[PDB]
Amino acid sequence: AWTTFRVGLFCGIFIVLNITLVLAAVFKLETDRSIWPLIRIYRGGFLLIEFLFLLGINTYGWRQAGVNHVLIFELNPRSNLSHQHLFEIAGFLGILWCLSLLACFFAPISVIPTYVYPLALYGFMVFFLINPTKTFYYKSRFWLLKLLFRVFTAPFHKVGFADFWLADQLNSLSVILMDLEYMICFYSLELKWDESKGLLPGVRAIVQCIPAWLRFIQCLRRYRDTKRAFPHLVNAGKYSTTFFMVTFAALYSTHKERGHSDTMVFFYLWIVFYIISSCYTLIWDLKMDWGLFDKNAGENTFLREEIVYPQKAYYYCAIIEDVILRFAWTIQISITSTTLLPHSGDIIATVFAPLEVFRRFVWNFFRLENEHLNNCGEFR
Amino acid sequence: APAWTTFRVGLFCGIFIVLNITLVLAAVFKLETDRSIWPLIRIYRGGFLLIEFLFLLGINTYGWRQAGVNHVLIFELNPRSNLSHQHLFEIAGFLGILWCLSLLACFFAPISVIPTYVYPLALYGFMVFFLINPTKTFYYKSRFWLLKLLFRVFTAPFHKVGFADFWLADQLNSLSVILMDLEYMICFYSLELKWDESKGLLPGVRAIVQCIPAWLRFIQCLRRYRDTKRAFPHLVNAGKYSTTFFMVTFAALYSTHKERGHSDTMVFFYLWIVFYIISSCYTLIWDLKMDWGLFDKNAGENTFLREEIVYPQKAYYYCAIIEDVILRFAWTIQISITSTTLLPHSGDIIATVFAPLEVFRRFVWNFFRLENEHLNNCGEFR
Ligand SMILES: CCCCCCCCCCCCCCCCCC(=O)OC[C@H](COP(=O)([O-])OCC[N+](C)(C)C)OC(=O)CCCCCCCCCCCCCCCCC
Ligand SMILES: CCCCCCCCCCCCCCCCCC(=O)OC[C@H](COP(=O)([O-])OCC[N+](C)(C)C)OC(=O)CCCCCCCCCCCCCCCCC
Ligand SMILES: CCCCCCCCCCCCCCCCCC(=O)OC[C@H](COP(=O)([O-])OCC[N+](C)(C)C)OC(=O)CCCCCCCCCCCCCCCCC
Ligand SMILES: CCCCCCCCCCCCCCCCCC(=O)OC[C@H](COP(=O)([O-])OCC[N+](C)(C)C)OC(=O)CCCCCCCCCCCCCCCCC
Repeated sequence: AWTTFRVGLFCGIFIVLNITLVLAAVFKLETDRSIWPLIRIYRGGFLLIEFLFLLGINTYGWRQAGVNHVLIFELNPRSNLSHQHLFEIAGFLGILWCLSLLACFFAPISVIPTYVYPLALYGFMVFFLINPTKTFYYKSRFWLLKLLFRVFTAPFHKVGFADFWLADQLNSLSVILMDLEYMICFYSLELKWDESKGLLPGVRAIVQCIPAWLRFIQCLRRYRDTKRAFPHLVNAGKYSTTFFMVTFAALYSTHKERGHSDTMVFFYLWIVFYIISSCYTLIWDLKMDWGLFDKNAGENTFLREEIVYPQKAYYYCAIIEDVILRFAWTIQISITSTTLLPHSGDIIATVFAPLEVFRRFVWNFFRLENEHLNNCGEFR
Repeated sequence: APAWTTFRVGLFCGIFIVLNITLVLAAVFKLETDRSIWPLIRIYRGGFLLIEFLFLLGINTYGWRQAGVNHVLIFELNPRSNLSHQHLFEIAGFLGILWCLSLLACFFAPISVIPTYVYPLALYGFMVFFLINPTKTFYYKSRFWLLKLLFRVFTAPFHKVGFADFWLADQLNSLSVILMDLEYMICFYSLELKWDESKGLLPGVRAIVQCIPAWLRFIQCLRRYRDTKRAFPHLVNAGKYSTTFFMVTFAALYSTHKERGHSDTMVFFYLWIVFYIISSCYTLIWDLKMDWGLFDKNAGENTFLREEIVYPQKAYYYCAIIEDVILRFAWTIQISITSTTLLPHSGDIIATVFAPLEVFRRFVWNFFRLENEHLNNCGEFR
């Protein structure tokens, strides 16, 4: 009863803080002040909060549909997180995010420099996750930290379902890692450390391939430990396509900045590998992840035989939104990896990144359902 | 325990909290030293006190339900659809959200064409319309029951006195200040203001109006004595309530004889202060001995208490006793100050500070009155 009350409290403190944020942005902002670094820094936090909210909705749908998402994840049958707790955590982090944004927008609050407010938020999140005091969701935080350890260094780690799931979720949430690297550079060699104005009126390729690299080496490991080349080397190639696409984007940008003559051939390679990568991940999503387009569909054409969710319109809406937002994700991870689009730049990424988490939230239902009804991942 | 009701209660509580923080941070920053905000607090105090009373009554319902004091057979309520404390929290949060929105609109004046004197009127109109909403929605049963109870309270001599009307008439004593503010509104919209300006403010009969709760309490226990012929509790109860009449009349006469020179102000001051002492002592001893039932014989381990308590800690009872003794004098001094013109130097500060404290004192008193009506028939009902 108190958890539901806290969910309601946070959902509404966050609402009024959002209204205040909109009013301050349309009123308090001093016209030309180069807001872009601020929104780029806070985009990671906003994406994390949205991902937590969408994952709460995911747990809600999983519980209603009758799936054993506490068994596939190998979670304990008791003392796991329901949708209420995820909503509460999301609301608390959103409250902190809004308070930090309002403090940044309101300089006359104190004489303390504004640029400390972002870290005080993000560091808090780390301090929230690094909580050895066994106070707040200690089992959940311990499980998450163990998963992060077994994911971020996972050549020498047998891959269970949770490892693969978080590794896949990293690709769609990689905007946070990109923004982290950008803010590290911004604090290193952009701001002056003297003026109290945080607005300030090829590594990128590696960092963006990092989630792809983790899932690549995790599927290579799965093949090594299983000997089934088809279900795993295919995914290895799927993320190799991401490697090639990011590499060709970087080469194209470098050669265009240098005025290199042969940059058009690099553009052609980039576009062909973009088509290849997008189609590859899309066909894997539809055919293997969700398990749709099964030849034994019958009356459930374009879907599979066994359907758990009530309405079939959800599946078709998801198919269309997937075939659109997967192209969106590929174009976004190609643009933000380099200086591909100087004009749009952060605008298209800021529009698409929130949608990549939505696409992954939608994909979570069907991946969990496909793995539940028939053990698609071979995790047994 | 419905999840959606608790979510809405938390939502309204959070909105109310953030709006109160914004009000505190705005009245300090977005106000002007040339303004006179007193006719604004003197208007919104009724709504704020009503919202606080609803919140405290939700807490009281929580306490009664978790303590075993079934306020469904000793409150004349149907034991099939009873307003839970969560619903009281929800209503209080909704009214508080409306209160904060109207207050913020008055502070900022978002619309230029709308002058800053309709927002309090809009808030109070919305509250009364919610109370008198003809259609069957938004706790229609509870609102109809409350309307009928208010009807039979304000016409107490013509109705048999049950417990519900007795209790509502008791609660009106500490809500009497609200009516006083209403009277001020009646003057403020008829004597002050220019009906076209948009600002706070440019740089009696209410003495009789701080009697209607006391009047209804005095007429009750006399309508009861008419049918029961039990003078022992009822006549002294009526005398206790008439101490209020004497105190208010003498405060008014002292104010009238002090505002102009008549050479007998000291006599009125002496008689008013002795009436103050006797009324405060009368009410205090009635609450401690008759209403709460404390200081009863066979105390045993529970010294100064009854032989059978309900609440887990006797520390609660002792704090209640001390709180009543140090707030029943504040209640009387607030009655003296508001009903007349005693201290123009401070004036409204004392009333606006003591009124929420008096509502809190009622909140405490409700815990033990129903307890002593369940472990007894205190009030002589059954
Ligand atoms: C290196 C840079 C950062 C990279 C990582 C960024 C954070 C990624 C974390 C997101 C995923 C968390 C939820 C996934 C699993 C939940 C699914 C589920 O149902 O599982 C139930 C689990 C727990 O289930 P449980 O509670 O029933 O436990 C199971 C029982 N045992 C343990 C006994 C088996 O849910 C969780 O683990 C969620 C709780 C944590 C949610 C996030 C809180 C902290 C948020 C801040 C993270 C750090 C931000 C850093 C930003 C930058 C800083 C510089
Ligand atoms: C009047 C509403 C007008 C439309 C508003 C639209 C606003 C935008 C869309 C919001 C959609 C909300 C969907 C929530 C999930 C469905 C509700 C649900 O689970 O109810 C059951 C639960 C109750 O659980 P329950 O007990 O019903 O559990 C189900 C079990 N059975 C079926 C057996 C009863 O409702 C709740 O009280 C919890 C969820 C309510 C919504 C919580 C929102 C929290 C937000 C915190 C901040 C988020 C920050 C990031 C947000 C994104 C960026 C802005
Ligand atoms: C950290 C606390 C102190 C700082 C915050 C101050 C908050 C206000 C002062 C304390 C409130 C008293 C305790 C909470 C209310 C009692 C109910 C409770 O705890 O029961 C547990 C209940 C659940 O109890 P339950 O019915 O499940 O019973 C538990 C026992 N079983 C399950 C076995 C039957 O939790 C809630 O859902 C509480 C929700 C309400 C919380 C209070 C805030 C409401 C605000 C509404 C607006 C008020 C407007 C007026 C403003 C103030 C006056 C000017
Ligand atoms: C001049 C204005 C005078 C105003 C005087 C004060 C008015 C407000 C009174 C509040 C107390 C009422 C609740 C008592 C509840 C105690 C018993 C209990 O717990 O039972 C639950 C009770 C009974 O609810 P129930 O649902 O159990 O109903 C009983 C069931 N039946 C009917 C089948 C028998 O709950 C209520 O009575 C709640 C009523 C709804 C909340 C109303 C809030 C106030 C609305 C505005 C008031 C007017 C504002 C001023 C207008 C001025 C205009 C100029």
